[PDB]
Amino acid sequence: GLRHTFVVADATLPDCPLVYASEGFYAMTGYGPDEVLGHNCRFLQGEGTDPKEVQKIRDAIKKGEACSVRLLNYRKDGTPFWNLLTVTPIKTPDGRVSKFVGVQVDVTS
Ligand SMILES: Cc1cc2nc3c(=O)[nH]c(=O)nc-3n(C[C@H](O)[C@H](O)[C@H](O)COP(=O)(O)O)c2cc1C
Repeated sequence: GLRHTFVVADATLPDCPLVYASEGFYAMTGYGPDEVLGHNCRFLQGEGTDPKEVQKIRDAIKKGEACSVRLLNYRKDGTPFWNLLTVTPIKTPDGRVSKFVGVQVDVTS
């Protein structure tokens, strides 16, 4: 299988904080749950992250749509990796967005 990590963000809170992350997410990024849970995942961004790709995710989240972007991200120790990020909205039967799920793939290669 393709190596990847997975997270769940709560779309019922205004800033889409993370409520769950797979073990690989913590291992890959170097952050622990104490530093991650309850926070928006944007802490992974840094100097070289392309604001235009970030904008795409921001837009997809506001519209409740899925989106896939390639983003420069940084580990806790400050080292970079290329992240192919797919975000999927999870909707309740009334059509409202409850959760976003994110799949990260380290495509640094
Ligand atoms: C489920 C989910 C997973 C996300 N995963 C990442 C990620 O791995 N790396 C990243 O830079 N941003 C990720 N984001 C994007 C940020 O959390 C945030 O939505 C993005 O930076 C746009 O918002 P902002 O303009 O307010 O920062 C994720 C967002 C969601 C909802």
